Amino acid sequence: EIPATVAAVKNPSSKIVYDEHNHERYPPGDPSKRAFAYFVLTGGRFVYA
Amino acid sequence: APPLDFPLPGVTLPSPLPDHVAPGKTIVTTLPNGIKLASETSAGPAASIGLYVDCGSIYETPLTFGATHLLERMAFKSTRNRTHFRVVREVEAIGGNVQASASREQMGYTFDALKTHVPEMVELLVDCVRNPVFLDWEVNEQLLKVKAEVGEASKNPQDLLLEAIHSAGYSGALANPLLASESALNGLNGSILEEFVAENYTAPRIVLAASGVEHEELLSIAEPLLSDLPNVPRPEEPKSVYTGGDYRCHTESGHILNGQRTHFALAFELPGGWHKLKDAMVLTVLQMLLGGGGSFSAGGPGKGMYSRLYLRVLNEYPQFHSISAFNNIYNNTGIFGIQVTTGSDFVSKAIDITVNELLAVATSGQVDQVQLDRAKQATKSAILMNLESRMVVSEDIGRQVLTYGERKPVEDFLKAVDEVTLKDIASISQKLISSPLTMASYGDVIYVPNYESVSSKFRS
Amino acid sequence: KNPQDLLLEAIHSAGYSGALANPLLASESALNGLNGSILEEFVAENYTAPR
Amino acid sequence: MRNQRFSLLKQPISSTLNQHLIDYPTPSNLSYWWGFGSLAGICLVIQIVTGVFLAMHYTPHVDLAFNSVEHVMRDVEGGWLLRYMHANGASMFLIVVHLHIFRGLYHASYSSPREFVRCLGVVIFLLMIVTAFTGYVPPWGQMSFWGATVITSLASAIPVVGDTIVTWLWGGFSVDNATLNRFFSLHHLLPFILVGASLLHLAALHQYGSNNPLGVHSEMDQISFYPYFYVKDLVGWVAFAIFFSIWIFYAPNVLGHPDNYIPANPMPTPPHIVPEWYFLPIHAILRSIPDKSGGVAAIAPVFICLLALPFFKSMYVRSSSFRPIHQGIFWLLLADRLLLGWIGCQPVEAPFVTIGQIPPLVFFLFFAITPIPGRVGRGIPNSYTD
Amino acid sequence: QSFIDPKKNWFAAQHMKAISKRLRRFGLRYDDLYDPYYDLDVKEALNRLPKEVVDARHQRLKRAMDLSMKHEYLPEDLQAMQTPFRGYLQEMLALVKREKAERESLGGLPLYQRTIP
Amino acid sequence: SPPPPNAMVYDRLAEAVKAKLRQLENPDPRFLKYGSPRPTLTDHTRILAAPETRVTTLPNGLRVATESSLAARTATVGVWIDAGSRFETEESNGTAHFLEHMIFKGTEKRNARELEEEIENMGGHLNAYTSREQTTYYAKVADKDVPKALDILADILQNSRFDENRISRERDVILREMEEVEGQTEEVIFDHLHATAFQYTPLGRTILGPAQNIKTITKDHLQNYIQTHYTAPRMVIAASGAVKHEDIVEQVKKLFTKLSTDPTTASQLVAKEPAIFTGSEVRMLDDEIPLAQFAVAFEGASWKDPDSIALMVMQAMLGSWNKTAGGGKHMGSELAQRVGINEVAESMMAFNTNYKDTGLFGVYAVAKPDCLDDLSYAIMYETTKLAYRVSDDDVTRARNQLKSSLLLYIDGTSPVAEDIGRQLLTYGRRIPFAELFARIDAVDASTIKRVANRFIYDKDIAIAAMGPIQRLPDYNWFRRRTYWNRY
Ligand SMILES: CCCCCCCCCCCCCCCCCC(=O)OC[C@H](COP(=O)(O)OCCN)OC(=O)CCCCCCCCCCCCCCCCC
Ligand code: HEM
Ligand code: HEM
Ligand SMILES: [Zn+2]
Repeated sequence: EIPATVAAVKNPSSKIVYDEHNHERYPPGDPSKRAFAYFVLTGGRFVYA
Repeated sequence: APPLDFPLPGVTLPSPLPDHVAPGKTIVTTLPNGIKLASETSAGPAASIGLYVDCGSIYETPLTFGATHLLERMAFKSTRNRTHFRVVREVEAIGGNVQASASREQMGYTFDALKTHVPEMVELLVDCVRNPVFLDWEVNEQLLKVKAEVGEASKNPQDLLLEAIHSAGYSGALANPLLASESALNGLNGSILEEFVAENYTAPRIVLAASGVEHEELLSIAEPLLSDLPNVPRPEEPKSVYTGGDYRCHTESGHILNGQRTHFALAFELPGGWHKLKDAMVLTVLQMLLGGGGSFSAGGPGKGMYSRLYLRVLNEYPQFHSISAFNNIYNNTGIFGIQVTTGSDFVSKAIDITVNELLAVATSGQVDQVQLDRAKQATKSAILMNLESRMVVSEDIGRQVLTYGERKPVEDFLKAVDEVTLKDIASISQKLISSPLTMASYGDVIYVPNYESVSSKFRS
Repeated sequence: KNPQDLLLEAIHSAGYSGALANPLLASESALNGLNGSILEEFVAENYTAPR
Repeated sequence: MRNQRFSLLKQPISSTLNQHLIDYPTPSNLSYWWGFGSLAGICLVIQIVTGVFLAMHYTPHVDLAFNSVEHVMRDVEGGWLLRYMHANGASMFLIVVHLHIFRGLYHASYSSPREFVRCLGVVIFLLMIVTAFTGYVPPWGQMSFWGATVITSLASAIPVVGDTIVTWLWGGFSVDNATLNRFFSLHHLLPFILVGASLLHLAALHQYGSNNPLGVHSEMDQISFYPYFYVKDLVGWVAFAIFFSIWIFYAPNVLGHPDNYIPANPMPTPPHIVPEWYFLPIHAILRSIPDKSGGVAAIAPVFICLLALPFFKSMYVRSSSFRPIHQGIFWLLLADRLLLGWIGCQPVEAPFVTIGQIPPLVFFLFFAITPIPGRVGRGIPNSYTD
Repeated sequence: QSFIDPKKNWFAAQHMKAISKRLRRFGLRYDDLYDPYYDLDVKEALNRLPKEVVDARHQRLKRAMDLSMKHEYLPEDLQAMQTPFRGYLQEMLALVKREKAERESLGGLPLYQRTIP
Repeated sequence: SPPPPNAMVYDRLAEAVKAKLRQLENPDPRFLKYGSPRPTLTDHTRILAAPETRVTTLPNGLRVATESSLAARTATVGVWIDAGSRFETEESNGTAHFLEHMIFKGTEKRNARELEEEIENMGGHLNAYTSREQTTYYAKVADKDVPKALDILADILQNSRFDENRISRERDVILREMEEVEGQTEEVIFDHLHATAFQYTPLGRTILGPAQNIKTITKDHLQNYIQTHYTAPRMVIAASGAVKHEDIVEQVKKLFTKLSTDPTTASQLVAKEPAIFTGSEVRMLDDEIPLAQFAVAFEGASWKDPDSIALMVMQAMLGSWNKTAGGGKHMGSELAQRVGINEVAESMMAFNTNYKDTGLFGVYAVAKPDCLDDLSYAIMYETTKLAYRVSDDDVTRARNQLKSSLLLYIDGTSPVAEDIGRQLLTYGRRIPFAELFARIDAVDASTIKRVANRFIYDKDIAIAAMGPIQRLPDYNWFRRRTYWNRY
């Protein structure tokens, strides 16, 4: 039998499964959330200042 | 700005060309000192200017071995009038490519860009060729590079075998290796290269070839720069007499257990070169008739998968890796042979098959009329499709004006192609077979047959 | 560094074709091919009593 | 080499900080029990700054010390904040270091190749205890005077040299102004030695890397320090700041004895003399013996055992996750150590004598037992094999 | 410059005599005092010179340093066979600096940059 | 007393060095007349004259375009189709490449051997190639053989027939060719990059497809593909060389029949199932390989997006580098100078790909496992300085380079026919060189900064690496390095 680690190199499929035991993903197509990240972080930088 | 599906509003369009444009003619001009200027007009918006010299590998005394490879490598670098920085900056500023090449008989410097930069191209190329200053540290860096290159150049068996053939089969001047040797790589410096260039880059050995330039403008630009070179009688060409020999050398013994294949080749010699045009063209037609194959290629069908070699060898003995015929016409001398790759269990059979095939070609009456007609058509079609690019036409003009002194129109070559018949190829092949055998091998040498016994299988 | 033994081995290679043509000072491929089991089997086969 | 510069963070000027803080490789499964070293570093820095600013308003004399402390609290802008931060940050610093020590005991961090780190840690602990005890005196209350008397006169139990060293230590015949000024100078000096020992401790750890909750080889899966453990340290620091400020602002006297607001009076004795809450285990072990020489020389086995743990050389598995019996012994030792702590603050009669004499026996049976699991379990692969 | 020239000015001559005397004492040339750690152009100029010249420079430096350690000076005869102010480094240094300037004019990046200490 | 300047072995060599350096200094004005290294913008209106492209649309929607030059001696005739591996159905994934391979055997009127011997007896040859969005079948022939070649093309496209034995033989040969391609580890890099950037979309798949799918690629599927995706409006016929437009159009109108008249264009099949860029990584660690290889990609423009010219200029101004190039360490751009001066990489090449409604933009270096940190730092630093501090000389040089490249690549009959066909499928019209120029020199520093701040600054990335990549910075390093806190 072929190694599990080599069957994933010569088979560039595009259907990928992550580990959702901790973090869920947004459905594909949805925008990013960079602005909300800056929004959340400024509220603590104020306090530290 | 609008999307690209909608035309820009404020552009001015120069008028087009007619569907029929009468092609121009090659205008060849020689200066009093022997400098030959040639040019031709073209239709595309691009130009191509070359500079070809008669020097080469054969003009190489044993104290200056390996000089041609560096002369190729030190191509466009620090001149007497500008640095290497400025040269690279100029070339990239106008947006042009630049390249240099060296072979066993003639040097080639090329430079192409758009057609509105012709004076800059001419001036820069003439300066980079006529006034080079060889600086020791740049040459040292190039020497390190070529050391690393030659140390690892054993990944091409084809050219190594061809070099072995050309080294064993000859004895005179033409036996030198175009690729250099570690002795040369530890013997070369700036002074040697400067003296070599000073000795061999005279006036009667230089020709300018352009592809898309009016003759008068190019002449006006290149007259003040090249007319000052002194005139000097050209030294007499060296000589080499064909001498049948044999070559063997096993691969590094760390790569034998991998089942490395067996390689070898055969060869013969032609008294004529390029001055006997009919014989050379017949040899070209014969080479296209034999064809060959690679067992792995995926290119065009028209490559000759219904040629003699492919059908009558590979489809009959599948054990082969690769069969192919090759030739290398020189000035006053030619070469022909066959190179084959197969495992270490079919070797002597391969020699028998290839010698049988050569003798089958030799004997009269063995070639069908369809075969000759197909070879003729393929050869002429290949020539005409080759002549499309501007690079090819500039190189052709330069090489032809070096060899014959005048350009020979394509119609003449086509006429000479049509004159080929069965008796002519028969007689020419008879002349091929009437010469001593050259052989060489590579890979697992311990199985290749002897020279004398195989030689006896042929004629005198 | 020893051209004399090199020439002797070259002579015994070219001038002979049978068993006497085998190499004595080995080459790199066999070296990459050798391990404990090969030497063990060689010794087991060829170190017999009558010899 | 890189014949032209790339980054400021790899230049020679910042090479040390970069290599030991930013790009240093750490295991990727470190938990929240690995933040207390940094947290203790911040506690030490807080102590140093607050002390350098208290020592601008304090006068070391027997007539003036009490009134100068009260002057600080009543007449200087924000001085009450400085005094409360100092007097409670000592307690926070001890709490954090105790948690650090018990982390080290759990996942067996003293074993090879990390015994130099353990030995330097023990030395640091001694310096900490000396500094805190010397600095509890300068306010010059009742407990300051009588604690100094008891503890520093416990050094005449030694044979012939005893009275001489006690009298040389006290600078005279009793605890008076000379002892006060002496202790003030020692208190201002020791924390810089503490800083130096901490830096040496960190270098000794960085020359082999840290352990992990598994106790296995960890060179195949590592991540850098920034930004992956910087943010975890940040979480820890903010929680610690909330806790510290709950102490400072809404209950600043719960962790002290009321008797230190009475100026020192050498004639009357308090009815119940004890030191701070973080010396009570040692104090209970010390009074557990009905003999001066034995009582004083029973502290020495404590430090000898703590300093000789690393040199048993048969145990092969580090983390207590795969060691049930040693894990149970760890929890039972923790309970017994808390019991010593509670006993150290009680009057000496029944039924506290027996309960003060047995827990020392357990506290020493811990350091006696552990090699026996080492041996009995070195041969475990041969019995349970499949 | 005019007054820097020895043959006109009359101090300048005294300055030249003093410097030549001080250099002849230890048997080294004025171009030895340059340092590859100062400029990094001296590094390139010495990296382009032939090997024999750099080797002679190293031997002269070692000789002078041994003399200075021992607190003594070369004998009078070897002080007569001396010749300071016979350069081997100025033209190459000018070439390297001129190439540096010409590269600075046309954009580009420097070929070697000093480390931040 | 001191030795004369020729009496010692080092004095002589010093004197020789000084003599050569004097030989090097004083230049000749007559060689410095026309050249100058400082770039300037030129006016190329005197040479852009070209023969006119004549486009004809038959009443079937089909398009015929030519470029008639009656002086040549050879001609190129081909068919460009608006189809590819993108428009498949997740079950027939490799069908396009399989169909391309098997198209050259059928044609029940003509068995394979007779057809191949015709074309070899004719003197010309025909090739093919497929991609995710454009398939091609074209032939090179001589002037007298154009009607014969066009007849062959029409027959092979319209009357193809498939047989089971040929299917099995093709199946095995394509398994062999799949096993052949996994050894150059660059198309592997780009297949994994295309499969990670566009996961769960059509553009994420591969042209060759699975083996577990080539197992069951039986004939009816090929017939369905032909009858479904080779429709008259979606096809283009192009020709160059010695031809005439009227002759070709009348022969085509007489010959091209029996084509399925499906009223379906590419607009509907791309309007649904769009191409969304996600942003992720794939790390393939081997560590028995001597060299590491990786690519990092932003998102790009489309064909009709008015910013593709700006992206091309940006790619030109982030040019390539290789260890055998003659440029060396004086190579115009900035990333090339860093990579070449510090010997950090083997080779690198800025790339730029356009699709309808999406694209890509990246770097793709090759290096030893010892230099990856410096390489990645230089890459990201220059990529973002693009959006911060672009200069005038760089933009002028990039514009000149792009003009020269785009014209020098159009050389010969086959490149011209390919140009006409692909520009009639992507744009719907062939843009004359004058409009290419007038659009190119209208991209100055301000537009470079604007497009860079639209595409590069603070956006997600996709990475793919292979080899000894244990020393390659993690995702967060790359992601944070796409903006600067200094400004
Ligand atoms: C309160 C009064 C205290 C007075 C002192 C009391 C001391 C009691 C200590 C009892 C514990 C026993 C100590 C024995 C030390 C040496 C034992 C040992 O095993 O050393 C050997 C070992 C390497 O030898 P090895 O390779 O194992 O043998 C080869 C055989 N072919 O060596 C090693 O593995 C190297 C380990 C080095 C780490 C330990 C270094 C000493 C501890 C550092 C603390 C000192 C720092 C103080 C700083 C301030 C100084 C004032
Ligand atoms: C001022 C006092 C102390 C400071 C500043 C300090 C600081 C640190 C730091 C920063 C680390 C590494 C980071 C971490 O693992 O959390 C560490 C590790 C360690 N410390 Fe301390 N510590 C102190 C006291 C002690 C004491 C008293 C002991 C033991 C009696 C000790 C034993 C250890 C051990 C065993 C480690 C090993 C860490 C590991 O196993 O990964 N430390 N210390
Ligand atoms: C340079 C470092 C330090 C200086 C200058 C300093 C200064 C002082 C001063 C002046 C006092 C008397 C003021 C008062 O008691 O209210 C004091 C008390 C005290 N110090 Fe420090 N200190 C330093 C570090 C430390 C450290 C590191 C610790 C503990 C680890 C510590 C523990 C104490 C304690 C417990 C008190 C008792 C205060 C009370 O209980 O009321 N000090 N310090
Ligand atoms: Zn294919």
